[PDB]
Amino acid sequence: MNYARFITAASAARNPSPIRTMTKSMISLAGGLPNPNMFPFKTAVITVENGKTIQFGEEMMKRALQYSPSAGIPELLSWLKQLQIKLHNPPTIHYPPSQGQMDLCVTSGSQQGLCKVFEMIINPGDNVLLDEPAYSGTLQSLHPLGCNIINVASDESGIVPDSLRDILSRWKPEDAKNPQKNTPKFLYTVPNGNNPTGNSLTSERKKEIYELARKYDFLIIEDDPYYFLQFNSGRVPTFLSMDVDGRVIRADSFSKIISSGLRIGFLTGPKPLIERVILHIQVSTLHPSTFNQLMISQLLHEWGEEGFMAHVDRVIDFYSNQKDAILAAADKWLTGLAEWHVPAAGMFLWIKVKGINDVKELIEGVLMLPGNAFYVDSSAPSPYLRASFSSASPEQMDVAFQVLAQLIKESLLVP
Amino acid sequence: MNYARFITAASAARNPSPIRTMTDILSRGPKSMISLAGGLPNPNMFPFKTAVITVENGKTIQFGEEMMKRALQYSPSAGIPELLSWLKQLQIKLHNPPTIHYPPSQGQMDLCVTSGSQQGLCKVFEMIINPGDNVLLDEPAYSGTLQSLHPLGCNIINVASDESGIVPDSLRDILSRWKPEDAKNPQKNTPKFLYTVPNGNNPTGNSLTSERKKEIYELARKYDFLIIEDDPYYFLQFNSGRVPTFLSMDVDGRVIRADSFSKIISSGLRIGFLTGPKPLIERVILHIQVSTLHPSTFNQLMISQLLHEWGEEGFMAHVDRVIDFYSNQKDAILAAADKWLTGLAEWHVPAAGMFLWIKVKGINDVKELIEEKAVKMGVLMLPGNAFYVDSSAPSPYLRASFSSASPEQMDVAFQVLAQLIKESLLVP
Ligand SMILES: Cc1ncc(COP(=O)(O)O)c(CNc2cc3cc(Oc4ccccc4)ccc3n3c(=O)[nH]nc23)c1O
Ligand SMILES: Cc1ncc(COP(=O)(O)O)c(CNc2cc3cc(Oc4ccccc4)ccc3n3c(=O)[nH]nc23)c1O
Repeated sequence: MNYARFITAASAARNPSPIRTMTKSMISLAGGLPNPNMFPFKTAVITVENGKTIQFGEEMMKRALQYSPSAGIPELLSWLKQLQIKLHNPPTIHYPPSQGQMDLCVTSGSQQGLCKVFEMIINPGDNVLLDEPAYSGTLQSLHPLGCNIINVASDESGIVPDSLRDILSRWKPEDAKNPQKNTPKFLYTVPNGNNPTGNSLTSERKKEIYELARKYDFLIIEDDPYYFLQFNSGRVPTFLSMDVDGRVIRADSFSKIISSGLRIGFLTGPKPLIERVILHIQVSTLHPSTFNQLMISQLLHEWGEEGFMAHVDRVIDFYSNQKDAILAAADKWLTGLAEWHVPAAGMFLWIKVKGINDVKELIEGVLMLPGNAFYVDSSAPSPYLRASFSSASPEQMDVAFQVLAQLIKESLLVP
Repeated sequence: MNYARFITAASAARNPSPIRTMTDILSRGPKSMISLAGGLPNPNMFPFKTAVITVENGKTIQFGEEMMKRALQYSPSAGIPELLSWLKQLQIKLHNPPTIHYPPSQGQMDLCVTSGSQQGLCKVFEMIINPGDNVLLDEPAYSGTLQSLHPLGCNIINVASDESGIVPDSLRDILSRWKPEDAKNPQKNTPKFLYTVPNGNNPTGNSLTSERKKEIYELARKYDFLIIEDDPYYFLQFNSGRVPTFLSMDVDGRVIRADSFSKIISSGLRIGFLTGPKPLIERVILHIQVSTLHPSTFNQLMISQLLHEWGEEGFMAHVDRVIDFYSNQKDAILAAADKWLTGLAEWHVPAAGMFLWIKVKGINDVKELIEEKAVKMGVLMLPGNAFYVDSSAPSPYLRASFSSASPEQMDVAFQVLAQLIKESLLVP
């Protein structure tokens, strides 16, 4: 892999900090670390689910309130590496560092990793592959970068490989080696329960997508926050699991399973590219909150893999009942007025109103919002709406979908 | 003031999220933010339930059932409302900026919480710099800013400095290469901004005077350039009565000020704040929204509750306690420097912060002496090379930190320094 074609001139330029470096009877007058005996917070005790207790003693608190490495605290990084191995067993583990060895870093949410990755790759006028409708957060990130977003057709089983084949045919495999031909830099995808569709990719489709990424030499950006929210029996193999070449950048998030407000996520990918990301982070946020990482690592030490897997299962059990409750309310009132696909993962139900052309007109909420937001051209009319089942009660859903049905009936009465 | 002549095309392009949010107030009792769409994860799934944090010189902080659910959930990009209002009021009592009641487009004073003051600085640099732009700075400077500016392909023009910081006549001599009218002509390429650490500059420990700041501001109007006031050691000034800040004298709305809690409350919590004109602060909030989304909700609530219970009085008492320690540390480092380094080096007394900047009298390059000979001997310090744009050039200076070493750790270490200096002077 020639990683040089995926790193910008600005990203390449980045150098490591001269004081990082530096970091047993040493006298340190090097590092400008503030004195922790001056910090006002002294000890902490956080209660868990249930009777379980996390404790930050005198010294643990001093560590928590102080600076820490850019990539994350060592104990968190080692625990996460082991999880990635048991879940995905990537081919890249023992590869030489320059050949794309598997590396990890803790980010201030999964959004930070995605952002630094997009900024490392995109030069104004570069072609990027994506599937509409997409997560508004990535569209909002890509827009200022002045790149060309080429939409790939999708259905109930996510990205359609033949659409990607048809698109890619505008270039020749040999063109990737020629810089001035301008072949796609990457393909971005949410493989499980895409925001806003709730649709998931299959094993066969992923295999086919990977085969095209080798052929036309482009990276795969696996944004998988709903990986631990798959409804059906046995999780689908990830792009990272089949990454023989070291062309996959995977983003994981604790936001849907542990806490969204703590701002803790992780990026997995080849060492050359992960390095560039750590060097940018080193000049932005310096590192993710020491306190917030120690909170998760102490919880993880208490739970272990079993305790963590048992917790994911309790979260899946909650979202599965919510999904069933939104589907029942949808069946009761929307039948004859709308069409929808059963969500494979996540927290969203994507509704297509049968008659109407623009649904933004109809709403004029709570759990619903219009399709417009999930497109590059948000000014175009959309008959779709996104309903969230993460918080509404089964009876809150019934009441709301009953209001939807009447509004739909009103618009259909007028020519 | 045309703010647009300073920003990049990418910065302008940024839009707010289509998914609308806000703090409740109309419901239950405890206010927390809600999403008007909305895909907020269920907080009844989060494993952390309640929290109790002890405070030395304050009441014990407590996060109950509902407060914890708020803390573990998403929050606004600019910061939690209670922290933003408290910080705005502090900026008013400390700096009383002229820009407070100005129209928003005229550079009205605005604030935002960042994930450390480094994040604010970063987003600000990225907002302004286009490859080939001229920027004003004083060497030696904070390595973090140099490491930030280097990939941006901008031309760093060094301004001469002394014990009283930036020398206004050097800045006058530099600026003379253009005419005041040139700022209005895009193709003339006049400086976009001047970056400065006004109190206890990293690595010098030198501080700017009131008279010098006034003179610097007068030049920024004349040649129309912003002032980036990176002030983390503002609350670590060793002499009686703090010097007025650039923000305090900002009649035009040309000042972007960065503040940090790292040296006074906690560095590991990653909480800082940016103060400046609403048009430029918006651009910064909009970039943050696509990077980290917002600063940790938990970490903000912790500071907000401490600051609120303390009051400004409580806060000031704590900064006075902090300053007291570093001042004693500064005296110890100066004594150890007097004892061993006299005859071998020269230094200025630090006005603020945690660093002592030593110039070795004889030697030209302090690098192998500090990275090889000194580590072998068990003493850690930094060579001057790191604090320059051209880090490959030899440096006779070294930076010593007095933030943690004991008075006897200082004595032992400076005794090792003297022997190493004496060794190099023996060889021609
Ligand atoms: C596919 C995908 N990739 C990456 C990320 C980033 O995840 P991290 O790992 O960084 O946490 C997400 C998070 N998604 C949403 C966040 C969200 C946040 C909100 O609150 C704020 C607060 C401040 C600024 C903006 C939004 C209000 C509504 C929100 N929302 C929604 O309605 N659908 N999906 C979301 C994602 O879905
Ligand atoms: C003038 C000025 N302006 C803004 C900021 C940013 O302040 P905030 O973003 O925290 O508000 C600073 C921070 N200074 C230092 C940080 C520092 C951090 C370290 O720990 C890490 C950890 C991870 C990555 C990099 C460094 C190890 C040594 C460090 N160090 C040193 O030795 N001198 N000054 C520092 C500053 O001096």
